Amino acid sequence: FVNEGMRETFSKALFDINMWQPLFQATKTGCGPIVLSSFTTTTSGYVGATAGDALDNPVTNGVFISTVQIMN
Amino acid sequence: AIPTMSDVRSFVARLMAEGDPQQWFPYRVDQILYWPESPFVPPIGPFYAPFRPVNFPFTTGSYTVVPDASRPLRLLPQYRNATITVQQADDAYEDTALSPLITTHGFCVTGGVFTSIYDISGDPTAYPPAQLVDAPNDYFDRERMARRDLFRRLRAPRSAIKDRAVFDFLASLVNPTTANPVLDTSFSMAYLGASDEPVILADIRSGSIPGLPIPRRIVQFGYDVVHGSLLDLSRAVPTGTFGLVYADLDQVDMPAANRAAIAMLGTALQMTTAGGVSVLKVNFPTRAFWTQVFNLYATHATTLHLVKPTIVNSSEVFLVFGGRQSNGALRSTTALQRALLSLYARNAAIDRAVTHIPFFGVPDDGTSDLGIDAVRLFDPMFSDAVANLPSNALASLVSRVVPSSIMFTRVPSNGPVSTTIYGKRTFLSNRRRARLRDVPMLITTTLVHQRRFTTPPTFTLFSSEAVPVTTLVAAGYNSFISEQTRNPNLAHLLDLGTGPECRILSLIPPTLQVTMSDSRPCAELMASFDPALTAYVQGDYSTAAFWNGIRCDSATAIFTIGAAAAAAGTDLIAFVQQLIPRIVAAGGTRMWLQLNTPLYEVSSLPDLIEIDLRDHVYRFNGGERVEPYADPVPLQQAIAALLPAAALSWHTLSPTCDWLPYIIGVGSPLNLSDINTAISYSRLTPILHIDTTTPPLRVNPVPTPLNQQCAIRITSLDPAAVLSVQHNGVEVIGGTPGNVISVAG
Amino acid sequence: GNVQTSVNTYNITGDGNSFTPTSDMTSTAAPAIDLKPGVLN
Amino acid sequence: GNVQTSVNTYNITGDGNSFTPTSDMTSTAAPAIDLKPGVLN
Ligand SMILES: *C(=O)CCCCCCCCCCCCC
Ligand SMILES: *C(=O)CCCCCCCCCCCCC
Repeated sequence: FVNEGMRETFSKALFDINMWQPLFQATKTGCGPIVLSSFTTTTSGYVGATAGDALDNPVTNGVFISTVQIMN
Repeated sequence: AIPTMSDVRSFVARLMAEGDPQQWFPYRVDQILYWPESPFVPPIGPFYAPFRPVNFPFTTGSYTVVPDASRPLRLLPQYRNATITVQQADDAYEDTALSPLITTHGFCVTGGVFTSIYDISGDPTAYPPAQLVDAPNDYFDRERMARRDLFRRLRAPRSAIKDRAVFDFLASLVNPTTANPVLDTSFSMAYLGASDEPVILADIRSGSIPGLPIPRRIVQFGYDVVHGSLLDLSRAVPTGTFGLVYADLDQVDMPAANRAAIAMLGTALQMTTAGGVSVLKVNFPTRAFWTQVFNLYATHATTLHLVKPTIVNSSEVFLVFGGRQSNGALRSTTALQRALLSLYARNAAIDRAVTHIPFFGVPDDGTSDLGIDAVRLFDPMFSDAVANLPSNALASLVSRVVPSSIMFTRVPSNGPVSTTIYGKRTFLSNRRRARLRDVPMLITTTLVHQRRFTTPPTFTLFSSEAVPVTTLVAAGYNSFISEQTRNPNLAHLLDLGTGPECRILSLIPPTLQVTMSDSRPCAELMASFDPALTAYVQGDYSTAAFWNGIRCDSATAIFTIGAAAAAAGTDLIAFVQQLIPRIVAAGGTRMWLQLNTPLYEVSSLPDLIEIDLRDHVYRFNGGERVEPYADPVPLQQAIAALLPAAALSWHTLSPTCDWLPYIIGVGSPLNLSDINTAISYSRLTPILHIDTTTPPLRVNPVPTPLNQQCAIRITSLDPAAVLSVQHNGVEVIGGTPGNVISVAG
Repeated sequence: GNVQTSVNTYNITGDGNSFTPTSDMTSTAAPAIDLKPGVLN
Repeated sequence: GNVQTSVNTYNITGDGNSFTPTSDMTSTAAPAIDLKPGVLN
């Protein structure tokens, strides 16, 4: 799960990169602006640290990032 | 200029195709918004408003029209920054790739023959006819035969070569004197087997083949002679003798086939005039027939040579008998064992090589190793900085066929404009692609620039011309370095002067950690490869500086070492004199350097390499490039003085042509006659393989002369070892102290 | 400083630019982004 | 390492486990949780 604040970071990190947009095109590197909404998803279920406690966090259409994504 | 219905329709078609209606300039009913920052200058009245979109992507300038490419133009691949993830860069390809792609084969071999004489009566050593290298098991098999046959047809068309080949040799056994004539002028000749009459017949009567005199008369035979009686060499013949009784009949399921041959030779070695020359052709020289032959006709003739003219991959060898005199003594010698052994040693090489090729008339799948895989896009919008499919498929494709060709075409259909982008996916790409951790992008500018229609794609496993003698040699090391680097304990390896674009990444197990280096910048986005496994260092190794902080247990200076001595304008011996010690310090256990020294002979090639003797230097293509060389002996001792404990050894393109899965494996034609050139070009530039990890040899003669007993000493602590010295890719001396089988003497 | 034109919304040598620090807005980007284990999650 | 069975979804001596560090995932729980006055509220 990608709790509210943890999106602040990855957004604040990507925000500081998007800033350099004019230099990415100029030098043909990069690959377009990096939206954090490209690494996440909209699954829904119970989200906790263990079956026991995850049972008390029914989240619907929350925004989670899969492992292989947490990689990119 | 003059739109034609076909064309208008191809535009009205492109317009209908689902797309994105341009949105920069909104539509009005009484005004055309024109970009202020645009060439167009508004007329006057109230019809043109100077509206400026928030971000128009177009800049100005024009384009000079270029004529339609007459043939599919290949496109070198230069990479971009962003890289697609293997997963995404896969389906992207699999969403627009031409999978079951039908492809033509063409012809992989077009050259002459690679003939190889062998004197059996020559060798003075007796070799038990019972223990020769008997026909290899696999030989007769659905899988092996299938290939032996496939290779056969992959040869652009054969007796004209073979037959002539045997006569090129037979011309050397001709004795003109009266004392004991052999093929003396006007000698009668018998010939069996014809399709009209053999094309060689015209030549023998023409005296065309230099060295061989014009025979009086030629009497044809065989199963379809069409000019002589039809005889069956198995049984008896009702004809008279001949000076030369050239027999070329086929034997073809092995024992009766041996009987067939043993019988045929028996009557062919019968039709020859006393003191003549019978030239039978065995199909399967089995150590089963080699006992029957050396037993029945152990007397019949005086000399005997095997003349295997390798036109295609087959084991049929030619045997010629000296003087058809009753009291001869044709004993099986060690020559035979070697000759026979070299033959097979090559069919394993030629077969293993051909495995990489698909069977004719089979739709291209992903299975075939040499399969040609493409990607046809329709009006593809290759865009920089965007992972749009059209530009996403371009990635995979080039990644799936890097060391290859990559040819892009654009045929204009009266509908859209398709643009296939094939390439010969070989095993040299599978090795490279595997090492890739990600699939990098390609600067689509070059593709976006084209805008001209080329010819339709072809999809052909092989190109049309035989590769340059130089490549036959290069692809002779890409197989050698491949087999050396395949060794486990090798660990971390570096390449002093890899190409601008690491060409060694294909010749290394996807797990070994290598670090290619070159003065020029690397052509492939070094980022796509896992840093831990692949490293890249810029700048030359010729300069002392470069060697700070670069430690690899093994270095390989192939294709560079020669250019560095020339570039640094220094002496070849003196150059490696400073490089070898650096590799020692760099922490190197092994070394491989494509040094160019005349170890076999100081003789040169007319067009490939000139050996200027006033100044130790070469001239690859006389001028194209000049690089200094060393001598076998001086350079040998100079390196032995550098690394005293290290064991040296010269590996060179071996006549077995086992390297073949690198020429026929990548899809390139060749000349079976050039193999000889390259095995002679490889001798001009061996690969001095050093190994500090073991004790070096000790040869008592030093400049060892042929036919002199020499003392060699391998210092191995354990007596329980098996000595097996092999020369030419064929073992010649093998056996624990007690017993040692030697075919080299 | 050669004129560009669209690559970026501003020309450098463009008309009426103006270097002028203000004690009010200390220039910035984002360096102290928190990523430590407990704080990133 | 004696077999347990259900207490926890994994046996230690269980079939095909595998110790294998990857420079990619530096093992870490949550130590730097922020609690200082201003930052906790
Ligand atoms: C044209 O390039 C002439 C040089 C003028 C600007 C070059 C760089 C120096 C000024 C920097 C402007 C951007 C932020 C410092
Ligand atoms: C049975 O308990 C035999 C001992 C095997 C594991 C004991 C503890 C050592 C290994 C630790 C595993 C859990 C994290 C270290």
